[PDB]
Amino acid sequence: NFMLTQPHSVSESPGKTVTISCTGSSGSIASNYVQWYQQRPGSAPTTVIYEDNQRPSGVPDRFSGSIDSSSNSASLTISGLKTEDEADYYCQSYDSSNVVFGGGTKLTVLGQPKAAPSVTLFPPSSEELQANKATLVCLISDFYPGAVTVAWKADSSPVKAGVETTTPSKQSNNKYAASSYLSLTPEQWKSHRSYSCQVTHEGSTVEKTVAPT
Amino acid sequence: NFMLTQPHSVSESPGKTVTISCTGSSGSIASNYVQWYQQRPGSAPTTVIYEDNQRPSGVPDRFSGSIDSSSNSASLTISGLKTEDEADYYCQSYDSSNVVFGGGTKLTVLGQPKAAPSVTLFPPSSEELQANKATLVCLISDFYPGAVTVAWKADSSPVKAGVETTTPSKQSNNKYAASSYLSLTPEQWKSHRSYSCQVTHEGSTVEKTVAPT
Amino acid sequence: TRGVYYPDKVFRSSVLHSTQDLFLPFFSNVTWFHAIHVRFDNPVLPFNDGVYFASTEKSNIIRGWIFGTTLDSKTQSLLIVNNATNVVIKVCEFQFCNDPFLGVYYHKNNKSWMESEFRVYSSANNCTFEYVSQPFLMDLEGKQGNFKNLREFVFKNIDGYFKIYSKHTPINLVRDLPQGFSALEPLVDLPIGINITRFQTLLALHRSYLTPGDSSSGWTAGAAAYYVGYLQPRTFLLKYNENGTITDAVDCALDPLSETKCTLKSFTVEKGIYQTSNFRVQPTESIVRFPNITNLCPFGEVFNATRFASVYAWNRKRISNCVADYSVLYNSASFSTFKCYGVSPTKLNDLCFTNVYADSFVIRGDEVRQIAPGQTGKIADYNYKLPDDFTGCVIAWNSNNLDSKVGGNYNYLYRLFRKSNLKPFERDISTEIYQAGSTPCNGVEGFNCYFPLQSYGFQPTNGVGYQPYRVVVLSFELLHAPATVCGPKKSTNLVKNKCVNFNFNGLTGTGVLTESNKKFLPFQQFGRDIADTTDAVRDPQTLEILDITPCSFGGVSVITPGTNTSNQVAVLYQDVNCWRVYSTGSNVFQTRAGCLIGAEHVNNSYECDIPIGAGICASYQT
Amino acid sequence: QVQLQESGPGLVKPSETLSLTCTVSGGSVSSGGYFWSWIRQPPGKGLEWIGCIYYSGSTNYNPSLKSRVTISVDTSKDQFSLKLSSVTAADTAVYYCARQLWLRGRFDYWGQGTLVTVSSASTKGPSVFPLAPSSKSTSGGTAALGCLVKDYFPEPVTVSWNSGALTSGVHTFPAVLQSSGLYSLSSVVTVPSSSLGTQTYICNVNHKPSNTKVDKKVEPKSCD
Ligand SMILES: *[C@@H]1O[C@H](CO)[C@@H](O)[C@H](O)[C@H]1NC(C)=O
Repeated sequence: NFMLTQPHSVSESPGKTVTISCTGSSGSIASNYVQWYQQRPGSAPTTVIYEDNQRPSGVPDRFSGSIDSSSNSASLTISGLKTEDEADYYCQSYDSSNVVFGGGTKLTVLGQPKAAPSVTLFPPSSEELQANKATLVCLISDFYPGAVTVAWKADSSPVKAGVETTTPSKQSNNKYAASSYLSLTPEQWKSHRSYSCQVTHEGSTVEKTVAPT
Repeated sequence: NFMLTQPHSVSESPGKTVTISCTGSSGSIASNYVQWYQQRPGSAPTTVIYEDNQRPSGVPDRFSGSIDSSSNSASLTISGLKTEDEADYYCQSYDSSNVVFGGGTKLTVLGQPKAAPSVTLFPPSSEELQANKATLVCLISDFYPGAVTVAWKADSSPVKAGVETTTPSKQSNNKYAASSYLSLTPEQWKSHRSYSCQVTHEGSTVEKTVAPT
Repeated sequence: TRGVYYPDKVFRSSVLHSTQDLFLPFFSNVTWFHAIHVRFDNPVLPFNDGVYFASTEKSNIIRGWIFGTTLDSKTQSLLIVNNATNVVIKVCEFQFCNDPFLGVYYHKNNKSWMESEFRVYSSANNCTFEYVSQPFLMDLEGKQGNFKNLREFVFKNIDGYFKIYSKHTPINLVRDLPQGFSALEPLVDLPIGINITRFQTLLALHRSYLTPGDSSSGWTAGAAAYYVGYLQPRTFLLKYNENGTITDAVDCALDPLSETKCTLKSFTVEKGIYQTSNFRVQPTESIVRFPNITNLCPFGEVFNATRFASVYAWNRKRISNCVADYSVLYNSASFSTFKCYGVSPTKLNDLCFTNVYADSFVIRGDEVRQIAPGQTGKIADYNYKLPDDFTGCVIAWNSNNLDSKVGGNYNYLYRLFRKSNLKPFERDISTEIYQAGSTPCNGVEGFNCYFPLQSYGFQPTNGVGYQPYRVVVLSFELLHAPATVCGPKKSTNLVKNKCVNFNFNGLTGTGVLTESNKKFLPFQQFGRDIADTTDAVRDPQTLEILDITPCSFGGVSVITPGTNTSNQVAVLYQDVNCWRVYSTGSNVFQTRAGCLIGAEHVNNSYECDIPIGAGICASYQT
Repeated sequence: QVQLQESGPGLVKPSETLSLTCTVSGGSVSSGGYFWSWIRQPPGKGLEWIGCIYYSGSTNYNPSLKSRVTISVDTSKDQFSLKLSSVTAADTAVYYCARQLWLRGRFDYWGQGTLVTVSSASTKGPSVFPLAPSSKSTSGGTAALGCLVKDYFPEPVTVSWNSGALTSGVHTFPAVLQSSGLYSLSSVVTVPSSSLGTQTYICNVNHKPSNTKVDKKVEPKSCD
């Protein structure tokens, strides 16, 4: 059995070299070839180093590589890191008429403005009233640290059942976006006097309240 | 996702030294110690080296162990090999709420003269006639090496259907034993004039024949 | 050569293994009991450690025995009666009679024997263990001939486990106990779990028409005899053959001839000079003594502190005046590193230390592997260096629920740069800017001048190699001082003027405990003589000084002229000026090398065959 | 000292419940705070660790075989057992029970290797076939005779000559797979030809799983 072993996650400061090693289990690494791939999230992996020393067109010169057959391990040396280099890395092989891949090394690369956590809310309109559902939406945008402490505060007690939230994701303008939804019955939404979504951000809590009108 | 990798089979000439390496996959090897075991075939494994290099009572001084955190591997060194050292070798370490093991390094070591292939046969006696079975047994004992070819021969044509043979196994007096069985119906056993089991050993074919009497 | 059994269930073949168990001393003066009609002697014998029951049977006389403490329905007692139908073993508070017996009646009209009287116990109130064997039929006949069967039994009562070894050997001797060797094997283990100190034999009573009178006088006693031995704990050698049965045994306390085989670990002794021991008493009990400060050690707070100090300034806490229960330390199943150099974690419950030091800091995954004694890096060289002879070990575990917040926890600072290698067990707190070139760096932070302390990036979504791991370093010190911190082991009572092996504050030895008038300074704990052996014991439970008297102190030379050649040996005492000798003997001769017994002296001068010393020679003549 | 002896059937049906009971004698399960564990190993492959237990109810299991093992400690009987559910065809292995002196320490004392095989076929009784010697069965001044064991499954039979009185020249051949599922072996002995019709050689074949003990005599072949 031939399996390739690499570290799960290797991170380093930008501007300095980093070494990623891919080690075979039983068979030798000098036999056949190893191919390096860089997989950006949400996209197909692209070839970076092929035939253990060669780079395809469209790949920068920083991606160097060497083979240590005595240590039974491969290598992929990256110098002068960048934000675009933050992606998963894989090593290929061919033994016993079988292509064998690796676990995947996750390389994370190591001034951001403090944006005000704008809060937006939307009461359930009349469209869902005849559909026997009611959904309250909390909208959080333009925040540098992750605004995940979301509390659905009603007129009497905070609401926890039927509460779902979204993990922060990167925005276009170097920021983060998140959302929270509260699924309720139309009788429950109409019975309570008001609904407010309290989101705690860096200590401060910006709360927007809505009422059934 | 921690596993231990060792070579599947390492052999060496007697009188010299041999090094067996056990390498961890993801975690370090400098933590949670290591244990070495030797499993004689057909018996429970016994501890040989525990801790870094500690040895239990009843283990010879030749078994030396060492660790290497930089190479992420554990090494067991045997010097002055012997016949009794031919067994499977294992490396054992501890992880979070689980104990890990290895694939098992099979150590092979290494006089024996030629032996005359004595051949014995036994026709089906009267006990199996009423049981509607008939078995012809070929005996091959005291032969060297353990590689013989059994060719059952009837009065007309050689017999291949219903032919089963035993792989050679070590005898008490430093030799090998084997057997071959031919399951037949009582009707076809009495119809044929005679049955002979031809076994070719070191080129020579010693044949003994039996008849239904 | 009798009473030898298998003390362990481990199979041994062609290997002589020394055993220390309850064994029958060789040529012991065992008590003899006779029961001839012509003497129904049924006494109560003490049960010190073990009784070897030797008895020969020809008419099925002896049936069983009564085991207990008081045998008056006040303590738990064990009943063993072998009737003519089944075997009854019960553990109840039986009210045994003064003279228990089993009555068997004989009929003149028909030649048959049938037990009729069952007078053993009055009543039983509470029963714990009951054993009933399969039914069987015994003829129970009387024989006018000599003895035919011999029954040997070994009784042992250790930690509540009753192990009985039996063996049937046919003999034809009339009255004397047969010689030779026999091997005894276990057949059943009885978990009675009671204390037995007294026992009485239970025989069978026969009645017929030839014994007129009442019930108390109209009876006859069968021809039987039995012997009661004692199991003194002595070291022995047992010869385990290829069949697993002991064919012969070697004593080590009967004679100097026996002890010569004991030291050489062989059944054949050739000619030479051997030094086994002086007059030696085998140990019987065992004692352990530890300080009795039954207080839990505070390392449960160090492993669960609300916050941990940084790397360049690691907090160290002294642990003392408590018992260190390590069973909650190496069995937590939540840590990540327990490579303990030097001592072993299994021996941490036995060893005693002067003081325990527990360092603590927080380190990343990549640097938790370089806190071994001999290693290098940016942590072992600049931040925390262990000595090459370090005792104890580090303990690390994942800290993600604590010490991991979003945005990075930059509270900790490790020493990235330092002027020189760090000494072992040295803490460096210095914030002076390190320079590299020849440019002055008087407090500036320009080029070639960096802050020696570098912060750490600890994020909840960081890599596993950069996750913050809470590291606590236990260090043990062994100094010439009383051990205020010990394992959770307890301490038994203290015995005096008896050859008893001892366990004093982690020091284990065999000797005789005697009072010492020497004044001992409080700084020291153990006293060593010129011979570099243990002489003084602090005994922290009572804090009194005891002198360790060796069980064997003199020099004994055994002049053995072979084993098959002759069975007569001579004992030479080097420290005796001819008493503390094995035996007085005869032909006592005093030489320049010491006192020699068991050998004759002549005025002639022959060739030196077996040298003795200082020109003295001895030989085996007619 | 202390030793571990395993028990339990070696024949398990696939997708069923496995019950193995390791009994410890000569010691105490609760006393000492020792960790009792189970270790298995496929034939010709590496050792696999199943699970570990304490003297209390705390249990640790391997992540690969989780939600399938339930080990318990019976202090009254001084034994610890194992319960495997949904047994697959790859579970055929030698199972071991081993005491641990320390949680992450050596498995210092091991039990004897018991064979557990996963097969749908039930245990069948062996057929002991005597092998009658004749003139054609002798090669020189010595004669050969034996007993043939055929149509048995799955654990090899303990074959002894004259209740173990004859050991010299006895060659117990290892069993092999038959044409259809079953197994068969043989155990013969070389004897002088002058003791053919004078000394009666009786083979003793005992089958542990089928509880069958067949005593068969061997006689010289008679022409009919
Ligand atoms: C620390 O606290 C946890 C939870 O209360 C406990 O399980 C653990 O035993 C404690 N550590 C020590 C050393 O007692």
